Amino acid sequence: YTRVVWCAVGPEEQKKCQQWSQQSGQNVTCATASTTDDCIVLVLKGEADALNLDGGYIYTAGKCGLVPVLAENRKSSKHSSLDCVLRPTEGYLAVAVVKKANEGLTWNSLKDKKSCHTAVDRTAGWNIPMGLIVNQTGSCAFDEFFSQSCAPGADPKSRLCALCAGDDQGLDKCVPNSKEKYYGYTGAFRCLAEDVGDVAFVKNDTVWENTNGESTADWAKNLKREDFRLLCLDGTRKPVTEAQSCHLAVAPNHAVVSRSDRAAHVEQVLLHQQALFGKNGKNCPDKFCLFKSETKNLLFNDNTECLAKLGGRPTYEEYLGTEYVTAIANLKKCS
Amino acid sequence: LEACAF
Ligand SMILES: *[C@@H]1O[C@H](CO)[C@@H](O[C@@H]2O[C@H](CO)[C@@H](O)[C@H](O)[C@H]2NC(C)=O)[C@H](O)[C@H]1NC(C)=O
Ligand SMILES: *[C@@H]1O[C@H](CO)[C@@H](O[C@@H]2O[C@H](CO)[C@@H](O)[C@H](O)[C@H]2NC(C)=O)[C@H](O)[C@H]1NC(C)=O
Ligand SMILES: *[C@@H]1O[C@H](CO)[C@@H](O[C@@H]2O[C@H](CO)[C@@H](O)[C@H](O)[C@H]2NC(C)=O)[C@H](O)[C@H]1NC(C)=O
Ligand SMILES: Cc1ccc(-c2cc(C(F)(F)F)nn2-c2ccc(S(N)(=O)=O)cc2)cc1
Ligand SMILES: [Fe+3]
Ligand SMILES: [Zn+2]
Ligand SMILES: [Zn+2]
Repeated sequence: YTRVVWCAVGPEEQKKCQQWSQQSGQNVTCATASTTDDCIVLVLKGEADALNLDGGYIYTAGKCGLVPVLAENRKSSKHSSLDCVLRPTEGYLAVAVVKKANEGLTWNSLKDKKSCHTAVDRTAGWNIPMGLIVNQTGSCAFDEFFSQSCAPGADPKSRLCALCAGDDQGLDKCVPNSKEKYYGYTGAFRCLAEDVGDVAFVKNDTVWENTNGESTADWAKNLKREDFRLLCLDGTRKPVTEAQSCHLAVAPNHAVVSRSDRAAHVEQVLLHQQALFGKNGKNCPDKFCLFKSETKNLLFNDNTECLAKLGGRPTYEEYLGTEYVTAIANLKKCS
Repeated sequence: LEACAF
């Protein structure tokens, strides 16, 4: 046993991590950086041990030698006696979401429209839709496809950041952390909800979790699921209840990564921390809930039931799967 | 394909 130093991305995660640190009696402590890429460099330097990453960022971390440790597991759809920690993960569905009232927008008419992305380099927000678009258009000029976008982590003066809003004060426009109003799954879906954009690239669960009273958050509390449609790759639009037949890809769940030399320790500490603070952990809700943050998905997604053990001690390529890896590789050829 | 980005 040593202490595990977690890396928080931006100040809202830093505050949650400090609460966790306090509750864990400094079994976990906190390092903080402004972007996920900077947290990954902190882990490579050995100045932090671990953080939880979207698959696109697991690709970056894994090219640098970091390894997957445990994966987010949300509620299974299909029955299982299996304990959450031992259950195989079922990826999530990457979708393209639009307003029902924006009639006649389909997959085939996205050129020159306004788009909302979780962040450059993330799976559902970026790698899957821009990979598909580069391929279908035969051009690497994916920075000129949409007329304007919010794609946190792109050049703040470029059209890919034209729609980003920055923080409370309008500072930090387009930074890829939760201070940007339109960052991440919930930020990109808010960008669509507010009709800042015409299309949001998020995951199926985002739409459900921020509609029909599922969020009380001020911009979401009044949104109705029937006012949204999914874009299918065949050019059709479906209701958001049809994501199993109308998605862009199945994504590998977000997962914790660490240096190889610290993975075993990180895994043990985390399994013990979720026993205390995870979904009905000994001390959640009374002292601290590791997987809650009032819908902001800070450190972990709010829909996480547990962090689950991986089968086969996978390398990052085995975890992401060979198809997704080659999709990312192909897209990164553009820049 | 190649080296670490950093
Ligand atoms: C902080 O970490 C320590 C180290 O593992 C924990 O102390 C252990 O508690 C277990 C029960 O879970 C005891 O059987 C052992 O005596 C302790 N282990 C060691 C190595 O001394 C402690 O429970 C942790 N606390 C929190 C709040 O995270
Ligand atoms: C899309 O996401 C939603 C939200 O996660 C899924 O709906 C959940 O499904 C589980 C069982 O499968 C239920 O126990 C939850 O109550 C549902 N949540 C909500 C807010 O309704 C939905 O199944 C996903 N759709 C697909 C095709 O995967
Ligand atoms: C974009 O197109 C490339 C080129 O076809 C796709 O890459 C191929 O993917 C298949 C299936 O995984 C492999 O068998 C081929 O070897 C890959 N080709 C190359 C040149 O590597 C890629 O999957 C497509 N991107 C998306 C997001 O669908
Ligand atoms: C229900 C479900 C769950 C995950 C996936 C999936 C998709 C992908 C990809 F390639 F499409 F990205 N990988 N990938 C995946 C592959 C291997 C592992 S591993 N090595 O840990 O067993 C973990 C995840 C698919 C369906
Ligand atoms: Fe993701
Ligand atoms: Zn599919
Ligand atoms: Zn293997």
